Amino acid sequence: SPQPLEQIKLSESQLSGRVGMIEMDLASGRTLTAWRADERFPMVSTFKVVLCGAVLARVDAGDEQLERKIHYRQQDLVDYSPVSEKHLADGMTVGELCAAAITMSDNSAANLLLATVGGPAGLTAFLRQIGDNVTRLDRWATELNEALPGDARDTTTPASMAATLRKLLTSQRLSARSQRQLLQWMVDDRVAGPLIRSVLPAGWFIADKTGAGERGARGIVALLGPNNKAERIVVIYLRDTPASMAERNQQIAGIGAALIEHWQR
Ligand SMILES: OC[C@H]1O[C@H](O[C@H]2[C@H](O)[C@@H](O)[C@H](OCCCCCCC3CCCCC3)O[C@@H]2CO)[C@H](O)[C@@H](O)[C@@H]1O
Ligand SMILES: *C(=O)/C=C/N[C@@H](C(=O)O)C(C)(C)S(=O)O
Repeated sequence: SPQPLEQIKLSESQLSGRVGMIEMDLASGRTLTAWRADERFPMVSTFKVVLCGAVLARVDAGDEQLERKIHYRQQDLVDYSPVSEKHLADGMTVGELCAAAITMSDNSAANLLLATVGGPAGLTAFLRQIGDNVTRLDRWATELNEALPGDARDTTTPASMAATLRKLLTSQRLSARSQRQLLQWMVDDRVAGPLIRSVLPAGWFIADKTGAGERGARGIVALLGPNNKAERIVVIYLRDTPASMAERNQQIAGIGAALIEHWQR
């Protein structure tokens, strides 16, 4: 594989769409690679990680408990609720909702959690509170994946998302236990995690949250590193490409391969 930056360019050429990418040291925030890092991209399902960071902040403040059981109705359910559709009778704890939202990308679980933090506006306010003046959530799960060209709703930038994830995972804005919980949920992703491990060389650590939307929108926020360590945060978004999901996945994997083959930078 070619150098990271060259592979990223090759990916845009082949997809006919824009790619946004940031590679950052998790411990220090050192930016290694940046491509269209200040450009907007639909967050799609990657917003679920930031959502649970806001939830954990509420738990830390004593305004929420991961144990608290939330009971909901069938009418509350939206498209793709693999886990939540199974608990109409017994409900789900806030913590379970976050696990389902992040590890299974359960949309109703995400909406239920979104309500607890004040909806899209409330989550955006939380982002503003931790210093992210760019990322914005405007709509609820399902609608936020529309990805209309030139539409600023429900977007982030690679640089903003990377910095925000770093703040949630390591800045001690969240308690030690909460930081550990947010990390574990990403480590436990069932949608892409197992697959990514099956193609990663031995020794490489992976934690992640993926997303997809209209007009080719695709995204992944991840922690990656050799020696089984979460050394770097890697955020990649794709937008406005007519490519098949398979090829968009292949291109993202290709950028990953370039990182792996040329890690020491
Ligand atoms: O020299 C380094 C490595 O080169 C190859 O590894 C390949 C691997 O066989 C292939 O499956 C993967 O594809 C990339 C799979 C990446 C999956 C997604 C990664 C995510 C993580 C962070 C966010 C975006 C992408 O590339 C590597 C590097 O060439 C060899 O097979 C391996 O034995 C060797 O140790
Ligand atoms: C998160 O990225 C979810 C993506 N797609 C879903 C959505 O809420 O828009 C569906 C329902 C379209 S499906 O899960 O892809």
